[PDB]
Amino acid sequence: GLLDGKRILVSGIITDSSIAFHIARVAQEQGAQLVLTGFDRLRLIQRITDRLPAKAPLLELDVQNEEHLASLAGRVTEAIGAGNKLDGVVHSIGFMPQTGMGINPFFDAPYADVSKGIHISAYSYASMAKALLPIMNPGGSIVGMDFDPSRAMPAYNWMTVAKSALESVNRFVAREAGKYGVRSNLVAAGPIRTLAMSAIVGGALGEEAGAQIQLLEEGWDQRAPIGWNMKDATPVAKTVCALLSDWLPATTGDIIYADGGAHTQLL
Amino acid sequence: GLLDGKRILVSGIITDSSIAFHIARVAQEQGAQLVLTGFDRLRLIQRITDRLPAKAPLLELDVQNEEHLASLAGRVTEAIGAGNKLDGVVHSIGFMPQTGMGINPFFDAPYADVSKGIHISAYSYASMAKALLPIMNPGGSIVGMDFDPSRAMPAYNWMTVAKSALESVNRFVAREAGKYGVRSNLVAAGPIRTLAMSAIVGGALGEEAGAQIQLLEEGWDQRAPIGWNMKDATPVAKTVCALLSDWLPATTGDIIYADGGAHTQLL
Amino acid sequence: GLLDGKRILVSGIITDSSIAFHIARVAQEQGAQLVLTGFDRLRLIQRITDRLPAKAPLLELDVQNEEHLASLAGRVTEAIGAGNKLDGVVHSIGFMPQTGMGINPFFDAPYADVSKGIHISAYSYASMAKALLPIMNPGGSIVGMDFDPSRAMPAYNWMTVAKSALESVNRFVAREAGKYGVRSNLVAAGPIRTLAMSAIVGGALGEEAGAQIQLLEEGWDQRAPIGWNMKDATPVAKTVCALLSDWLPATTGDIIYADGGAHTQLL
Amino acid sequence: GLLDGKRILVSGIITDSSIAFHIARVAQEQGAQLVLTGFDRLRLIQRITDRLPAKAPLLELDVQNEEHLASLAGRVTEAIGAGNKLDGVVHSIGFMPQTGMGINPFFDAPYADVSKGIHISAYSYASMAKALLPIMNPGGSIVGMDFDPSRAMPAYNWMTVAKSALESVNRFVAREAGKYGVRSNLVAAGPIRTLAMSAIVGGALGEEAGAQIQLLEEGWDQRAPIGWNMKDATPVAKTVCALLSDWLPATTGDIIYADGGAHTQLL
Ligand SMILES: NC(=O)c1ccc[n+]([C@@H]2O[C@H](COP(=O)([O-])OP(=O)(O)OC[C@H]3O[C@@H](n4cnc5c(N)ncnc54)[C@H](O)[C@@H]3O)[C@@H](O)[C@H]2O)c1
Ligand SMILES: NC(=O)c1ccc[n+]([C@@H]2O[C@H](COP(=O)([O-])OP(=O)(O)OC[C@H]3O[C@@H](n4cnc5c(N)ncnc54)[C@H](O)[C@@H]3O)[C@@H](O)[C@H]2O)c1
Ligand SMILES: NC(=O)c1ccc[n+]([C@@H]2O[C@H](COP(=O)([O-])OP(=O)(O)OC[C@H]3O[C@@H](n4cnc5c(N)ncnc54)[C@H](O)[C@@H]3O)[C@@H](O)[C@H]2O)c1
Ligand SMILES: NC(=O)c1ccc[n+]([C@@H]2O[C@H](COP(=O)([O-])OP(=O)(O)OC[C@H]3O[C@@H](n4cnc5c(N)ncnc54)[C@H](O)[C@@H]3O)[C@@H](O)[C@H]2O)c1
Ligand SMILES: OCc1ccc(Cn2cccn2)cc1
Ligand SMILES: OCc1ccc(Cn2cccn2)cc1
Ligand SMILES: OCc1ccc(Cn2cccn2)cc1
Ligand SMILES: OCc1ccc(Cn2cccn2)cc1
Repeated sequence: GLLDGKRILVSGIITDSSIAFHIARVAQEQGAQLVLTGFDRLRLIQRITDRLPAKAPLLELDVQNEEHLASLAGRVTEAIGAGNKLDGVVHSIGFMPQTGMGINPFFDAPYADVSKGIHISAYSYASMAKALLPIMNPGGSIVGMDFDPSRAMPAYNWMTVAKSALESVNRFVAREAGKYGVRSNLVAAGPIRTLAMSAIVGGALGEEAGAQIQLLEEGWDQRAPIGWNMKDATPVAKTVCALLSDWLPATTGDIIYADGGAHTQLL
Repeated sequence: GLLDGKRILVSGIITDSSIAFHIARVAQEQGAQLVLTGFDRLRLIQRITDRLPAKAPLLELDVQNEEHLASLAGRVTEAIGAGNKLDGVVHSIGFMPQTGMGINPFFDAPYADVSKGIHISAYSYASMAKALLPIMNPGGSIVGMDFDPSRAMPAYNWMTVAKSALESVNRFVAREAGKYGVRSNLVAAGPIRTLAMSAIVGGALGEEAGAQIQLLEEGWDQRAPIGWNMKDATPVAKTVCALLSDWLPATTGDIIYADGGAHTQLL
Repeated sequence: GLLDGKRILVSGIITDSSIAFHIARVAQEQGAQLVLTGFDRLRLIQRITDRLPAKAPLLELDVQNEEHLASLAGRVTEAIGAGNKLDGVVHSIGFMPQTGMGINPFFDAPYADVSKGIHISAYSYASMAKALLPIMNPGGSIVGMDFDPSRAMPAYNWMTVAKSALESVNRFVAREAGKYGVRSNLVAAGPIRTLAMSAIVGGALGEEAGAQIQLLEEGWDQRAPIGWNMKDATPVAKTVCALLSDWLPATTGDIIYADGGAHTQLL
Repeated sequence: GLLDGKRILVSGIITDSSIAFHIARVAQEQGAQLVLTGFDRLRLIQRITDRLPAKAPLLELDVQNEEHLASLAGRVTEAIGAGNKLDGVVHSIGFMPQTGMGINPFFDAPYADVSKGIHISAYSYASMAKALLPIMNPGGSIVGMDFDPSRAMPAYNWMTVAKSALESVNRFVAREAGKYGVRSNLVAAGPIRTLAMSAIVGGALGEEAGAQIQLLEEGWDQRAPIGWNMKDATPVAKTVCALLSDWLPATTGDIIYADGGAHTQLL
């Protein structure tokens, strides 16, 4: 397999439609040994991850909790065994309060809400790298999930701003990770119909926002020279595994686009 | 003059080396009528602005203070006279706690500090546009100050991340400003020897950081096809005035580089 | 006026809908003294330019003709008077054979045709700078016309490739121009309904291509936060004059977008 | 292996230091069955390729020769067997006459020389895709070699312009390739000490140019968070194989940077 013998931490599983569930599944099909991290609903996450090809230890991780971050490396070492280190880390964590996305005017998002969204979606990429680089092997790889924020778009609003901050954070994380012989990169995915995105398209954050995201999804598939299937996270999961492998060894502080090539076409 | 008859708000003056002092001076030499905003040290700011070519009303504005923002439009209207609106707005506000810049490791900046820096340096660009767009004329212009964060660099650290967030915020502010017939853009300046930057180069944030910024300044002038004079904010001030004028009427959500062309050259 | 006392060469006038006709008109309204260059149909160009606010000498210039380029500086000096130099140069020249644009498959453009298009549209920006920099004043400005080629698009095909080459050429021209104290930049315009573009939208290069360009024009205005009027070259002409002025003195090897801000928005 | 069962065409081998020699070696170590194409010195290329892990048929291909291109698909089919198609294509072809690189002034490169360089280095990426897409399998991959031309640099001169044209061509090739279920991408490599580059650094194109390229190589390794070894093409070859594999299935019209992450850092 592509990831034979590799020990990889995967964060971000919440439902069977989480991009991280598909990253974890593909990594296990490719021979990786996983450690999973989950936020808040651990009973649910364990029941979800019981469907993965192989059993994997699940550790609690709230990226806003300094105690969870400070104990993380020790908890991972206990799970993978003393003397063993991680070869890979997957950050698949994103959050923005409802005031920062959808029909709520861009100017009406309170800073406490924007700040919480940037903490979870951008700053935590650095918090995770800080916690785990001391237990990572040379040749290792840290991968985060991105949504191309180079241009503004309707409805995504402050989540796009958080992704711009994440892209910048990734370039700095690469400088630090390089000292350990570790790569840091993001995968910029096309839109995926997770449970939350299906709810948003269905109008959970207002009708106009849902209508705008549905048009954006259609336009994405139209622009993509190879098409874009929003119901299929497998091409995104494969791309993350490519970055976790030894096959992109000179790429760091960078962004790989798993978007059907849509960002390279105007119409 | 380039800005004859225009009513322009200019924030960010703290010393006679502030980029905003030079923006204000050039705008007044070009016939603009100014309203100034100042943070915390109003007695100092008034004494500084007494050196400007023309007298201008000074209003207090702490961008973290919601009361200051909510009363801002009314305070500006009182200063410029009922029935008059602003033609231009200059955001020349930037801050990052010492833990987020210099020799302090990138991973050691606490989130409360990063969050305060992003609030002042990025979110406030939207807070200012929210407060002032209701009192801006069609054909108007909002300009913010940027430092090219497309690539990571030593010492600037979390200030670079805040600039990446600002660039993203500017693209969204342009969408909102467009409804008022108003443009929103940033000027990405080359490094300027303000009092704070001179202190930083002098080692105020650690020796290695000072050494790295001095090398970055030298490299900037070397790469710039027309050179770069860090002791001269006038070319930056002129660029801001170009954006405040009627001469870039189809440019919005964008970035104009006043950096001697250094970002267009590798060596 | 914005360009009072400036001596500016303007190439590219062919009809009253040429972007260069509007650049020339605005520059003259702003006090510039012009020298015009025209290709092949000089009687037509003289009759067109008789409509400009002021009379201006017209010189023949085929950018593929080495003799025209070698004699150009001497012919301009004769027109503006010995001892006088140019302050500005406008390159508003673009060409691509019909095999390289429209419904003709991208793979069916013969290299002789692509090469002629790149010679006229990209290489000539350097040929013009070579010919005219020896007769340009310090503080001078060279401006070329661009159409954002960062992403592929239907119908524009090899003209987009020629614009990518032009953007690269502009960065090198800036290095050379800098030695003379001269700036080099491009204005990336939104789509303009010139006589040729109206014919193309009308199906002159095939129906599907015309349909695609009409959809691209509509999408441009929709994405533009301040809108985009394809029938109005005046905002583009104003932007060129901004770059020819003393108000963007630290910008070189760069691209200014006069496109209503459309390139900064995805939808 | 990563490329087990895949039939891949590899162009561009001239010496044992050619990036394509290392692409071919890695692809064979990874189970690919190769067809090689060589220009002009076929006896030399055969002797070089005798050192590859496995024997591979060698076909003549001058990309400026229309007869070679028109017969290419038939010659490849004859080599791989009737009923078999290619899964991958590697374009590792680049050329620029000496007048277009080095100390020769940028303005002194005759257009016939620039045109030949753009034909071989950029247009041929489309010529190759045209010839080979009719004999490529769905899920297939076309990869070309790039050198980041986003910013101008000393000495590389018109070769950089040819790479800007190549990047644009790649975006259009992706549109065409997509109709066949085929991806098109470029690998932007850091500087590699091929025989020609060693000669150039040694002063073959002038002393100043050699000095500038040596400084650029040093700066590249300094900026790279994981370092950059110019004497090692293996990380570049691995990246090309990653794109030829099934592990980046949603990436097209794009650029993957195998440069040690140097393009993501300013200093
Ligand atoms: N769905 C899309 O269209 C799309 C597109 C591009 C990128 N992404 C990104 O992919 C990543 C994964 O999101 P997803 O779409 O699979 O959605 P998801 O809801 O399945 O996953 C997001 C995860 O973030 C976790 N999380 C939230 N707050 C946390 C905290 N305080 N500590 C730790 N974990 C926390 C959640 O528990 C959840 O597991 C995110 O970064 C998202 O922005 C999504
Ligand atoms: N100096 C450089 O090299 C450089 C380069 C590019 C961009 N910039 C940007 O230019 C802008 C102006 O900075 P400068 O370099 O002139 O420095 P400065 O210290 O003179 O100005 C920064 C201003 O921010 C103000 N400020 C801080 N916190 C505030 C708050 N809570 N509310 C309101 N105002 C607040 C300060 O009072 C000060 O007037 C900033 O955005 C900065 O990031 C500076
Ligand atoms: N029209 C648009 O939508 C649009 C958008 C962006 C940029 N542009 C660019 O603006 C510039 C001006 O074009 P336009 O749209 O006004 O069209 P146009 O037809 O009015 O002007 C193009 C000019 O190129 C000249 N030209 C062609 N071959 C020449 C040669 N061998 N030597 C000298 N001059 C030669 C023509 O004589 C003509 O004056 C071009 O670079 C074009 O690509 C156009
Ligand atoms: N060496 C570097 O530093 C570097 C960096 C980035 C990208 N590249 C690119 O990598 C690719 C391979 O070049 P390289 O550095 O290995 O050098 P190289 O000299 O080993 O290979 C270039 C190849 O181009 C071939 N070629 C030239 N004219 C041709 C024609 N008319 N028809 C067919 N083939 C022709 C040559 O025969 C040779 O095999 C080129 O695209 C080059 O620009 C090189
Ligand atoms: O908390 C709100 C929220 C989180 C994540 C997503 C997924 N996503 C889409 C684009 C970027 N991320 C969507 C909403
Ligand atoms: O609060 C710390 C601080 C604020 C502003 C500056 C100026 N600057 C340089 C680059 C970007 N901004 C520098 C330090
Ligand atoms: O010779 C064919 C031709 C020349 C110029 C144009 C204008 N243009 C549109 C986009 C870029 N340039 C269009 C066709
Ligand atoms: O024909 C001259 C020539 C060809 C290829 C190279 C390799 N290269 C370096 C950067 C881009 N390509 C260098 C010179």
